[PDB]
Amino acid sequence: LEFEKWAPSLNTIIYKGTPNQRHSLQHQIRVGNFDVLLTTYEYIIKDKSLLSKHDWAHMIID
DNA sequence: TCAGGATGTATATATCTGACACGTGCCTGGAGACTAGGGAGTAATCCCCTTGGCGGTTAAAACGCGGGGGACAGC
Repeated sequence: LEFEKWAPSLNTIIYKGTPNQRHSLQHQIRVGNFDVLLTTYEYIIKDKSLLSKHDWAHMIID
């Protein structure tokens, strides 16, 4: 909500729900096509083979 | 389903023995007294592992449901 509210032009990526949704998503960002990735603890663990693979410029943990 | 009969089983009576109960003498194995020392009890610490619950996902359990193959009764 706050990402949208406070900023436009940010390709905000989120993880949630089913693996089907997460799969179609990973396709979208399989090349790093995003400005910011928002996710959670369970997905950075469960999808670490994808998320640790992708390099990071900056990480914020709330 | 019922009475007769043949067989078999059971039951009282001797009777007979050899296997069990009992007496006796011996002797060694168990009890008593005593000593040492080390194993076990007991206290104090500590810290690792167990337990109780929750969060979150997802494979698996549950459930219905049709239908064909085996269980089973008969002969």
